[PDB]
Amino acid sequence: SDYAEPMDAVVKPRNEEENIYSVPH
Amino acid sequence: GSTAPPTNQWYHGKLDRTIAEERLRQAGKSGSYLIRESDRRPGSFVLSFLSQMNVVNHFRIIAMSGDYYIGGRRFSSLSDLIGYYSHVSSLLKGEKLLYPVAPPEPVEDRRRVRAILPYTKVPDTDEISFLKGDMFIVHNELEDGWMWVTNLRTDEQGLIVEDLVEEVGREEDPHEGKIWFHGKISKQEAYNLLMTVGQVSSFLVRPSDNTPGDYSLYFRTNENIQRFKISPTPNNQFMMGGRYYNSIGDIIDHYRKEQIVEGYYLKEPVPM
Repeated sequence: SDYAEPMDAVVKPRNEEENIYSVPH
Repeated sequence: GSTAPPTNQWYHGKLDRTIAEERLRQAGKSGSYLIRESDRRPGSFVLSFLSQMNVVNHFRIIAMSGDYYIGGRRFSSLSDLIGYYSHVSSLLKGEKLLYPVAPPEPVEDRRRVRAILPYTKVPDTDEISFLKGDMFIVHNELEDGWMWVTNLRTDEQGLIVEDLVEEVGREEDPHEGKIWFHGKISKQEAYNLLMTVGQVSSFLVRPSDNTPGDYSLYFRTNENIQRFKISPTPNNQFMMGGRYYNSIGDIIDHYRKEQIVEGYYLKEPVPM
């Protein structure tokens, strides 16, 4: 159901838990 | 019903943080913004905002009931939210939404025609042959009623007569007429087609339903069908698996020469 990555994919992943979201002023 | 720009000038559909920041930095001005649906937490959204000193901030937007919530504040629509932080209150201290960044929408500026009849060229001339339904790019029209064109299915280039073609609307996707492209079928039908009519290593490409400007390459292995995301850059290229290409046709050639899945190459598009 998800997109797949090809065999030669060069995407270096980043963890969602490290992504910082912010709040408006 | 809001002071926001039209949605298609700032809504990117489903999009991850990396591509969103790439698009905002390509835009380049402080105050540039877009809204996306979270790729990792679907059903929730993100306002991505280019601030000073090349920093991009991302604000989560929660869809609760029929409304959208950000910082605990309620908005009837994403447009109302954008209007609010463009013209009513600041988003960060001393900063407001200023420049909407549009998703890379595919446009074809060249004239296109469609064959209403098949045609067999006269041999050893500049004419080209074609099938009913073939689409053409028109490069120029001569006063003999003839046109110098490229046939999108075959990529042959040459003369055809206007009496055998009709005009094509500017709205059709630029890949219409390519043998591997299906611009009207649904996701479900692409799966069904590859299972019934397609063979192993058959493939097709269609536009994404969830990300304006994206395309999906459907590929059939021995056991299942896999979908790969093709994403345009703001620089007239396409990205798949972190690799960059001048055209989707180039992606197809690449994966005819390199394995797309371990033990598989692209063979032939599913007939259309």
